[PDB]
Amino acid sequence: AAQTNAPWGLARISSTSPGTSTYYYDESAGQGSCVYVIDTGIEASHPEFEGRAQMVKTYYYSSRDGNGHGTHCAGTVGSRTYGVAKKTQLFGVKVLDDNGSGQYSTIIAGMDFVASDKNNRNCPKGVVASLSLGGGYSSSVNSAAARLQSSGVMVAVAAGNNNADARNYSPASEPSVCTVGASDRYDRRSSFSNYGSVLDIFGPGTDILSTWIGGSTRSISGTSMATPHVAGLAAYLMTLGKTTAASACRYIADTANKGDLSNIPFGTVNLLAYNNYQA
Ligand SMILES: [Ca+2]
Ligand SMILES: [Ca+2]
Repeated sequence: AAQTNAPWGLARISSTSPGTSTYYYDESAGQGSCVYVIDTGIEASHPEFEGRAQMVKTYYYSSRDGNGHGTHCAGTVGSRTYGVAKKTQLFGVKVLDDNGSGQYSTIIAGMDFVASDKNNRNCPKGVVASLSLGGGYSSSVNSAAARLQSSGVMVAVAAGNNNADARNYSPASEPSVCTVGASDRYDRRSSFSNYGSVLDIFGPGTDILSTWIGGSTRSISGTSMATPHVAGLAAYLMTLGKTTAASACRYIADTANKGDLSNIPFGTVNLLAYNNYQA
């Protein structure tokens, strides 16, 4: 299948070179997989989700996304126009408030919730969790992320936006999950993107168009935007049977575009998410 005039990020992950505008993907499009978006919530009623999104848990007074951030990330995972895996099922877990903030205890609870809740869902092709959040180092947060991964969920987390080594941030610094840096449309490391040896992979993160609350769209930038590209790609590859939750991060790195990015510090991987599609 081919989506013409796609957002640049979608086009980039189906090409060996920058500057193309078509997103090429297999029609299966992540059908039968499930992705938990652990964030500010999801505006499930947005037409772009086509009924494939639902809120399953909130830690605040409402389950509504009053911020927009969660809806944007979910859109990059699996909206019709802006998503990587256009037929995946989306589950929202609201651990962040409408200002985009949350306590580590609540974030941990949200991760343990997903590890349990997945056992109650029909996700025959597998389960992914996308975490576009983080803060300073915390061994308890890292431990929660490791548990979620261990339970059989492909965990993707943002590297963070401090232009620093991700080793000092959580859950970014947990080695067992898939830590995602950001790049821009000219194959440069995004100027804000964290780096370091703990990074596994880069995805598009600068100027990413996706869904927003109030049934709208907007373009924003962050490692928050790169993470759902990788989460969506994992769901997509798991549906095709190419990999499993336990090894998807490794498989994505193995099959990535190598050496394409500029402004990568020595010791950081030069690997850009790529779906290897051939018609
Ligand atoms: Ca290339
Ligand atoms: Ca890792």
